[PDB]
Amino acid sequence: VVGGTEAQRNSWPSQISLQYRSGSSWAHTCGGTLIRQNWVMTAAHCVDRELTFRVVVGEHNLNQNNGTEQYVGVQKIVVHPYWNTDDVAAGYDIALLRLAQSVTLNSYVQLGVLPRAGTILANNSPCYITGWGLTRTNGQLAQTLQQAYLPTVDYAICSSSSYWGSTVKNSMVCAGGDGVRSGCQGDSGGPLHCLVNGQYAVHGVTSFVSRLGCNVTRKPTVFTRVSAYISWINNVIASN
Ligand SMILES: [Ca+2]
Repeated sequence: VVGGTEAQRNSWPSQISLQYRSGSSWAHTCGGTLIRQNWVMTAAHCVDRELTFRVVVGEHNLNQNNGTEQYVGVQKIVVHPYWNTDDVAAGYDIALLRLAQSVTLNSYVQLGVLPRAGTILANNSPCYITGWGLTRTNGQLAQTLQQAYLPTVDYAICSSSSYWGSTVKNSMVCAGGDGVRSGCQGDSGGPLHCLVNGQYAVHGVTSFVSRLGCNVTRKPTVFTRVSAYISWINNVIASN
């Protein structure tokens, strides 16, 4: 997250860190959202490569033991069947990971609230992006979880020629673009928490930003719109 600030200790309890084994150690690669004790929601492009993954819940500082973490392996990976690694712009950037074991819910670990199917947010709706991603274009990962206010940009404005044009589809959500704050590499797969009726719900899964950079004016971070996949998500967790 570029232009963000350190989130309070475990203040976004559904946020997870997706990591892969690098020889004899582990490295953070993407974010994700705990939606069931044994299911995590993330981006399909985070799990396209055949590596060994593990999920860390209750995480805050990636480089030190905070005494709140739970480390668990990944048993099954279910990518949306229409996902195309070579066309992220085509959408369908979403995947569900069945964990090898159910984590224990507590003060630091809780389930993320999903929106009702078909829910679209009004322009400039209040949302926050969280993640351990790059704190600057071509920079380095954040050691502690970061957060940044990132209001939405409706489809009409976001799909116009002044912003993303036709690269963005209605199955996506745009947020940010103030040229200062945004998602960045490493935040992918993470949540976009939006305030709806007094409650924070995960309306997006971080998908992509501009090739030119992370924080680019009129180039909002683009997220997979969760509300468009509710039926898919339920069908997966009901038959797996
Ligand atoms: Ca830690």
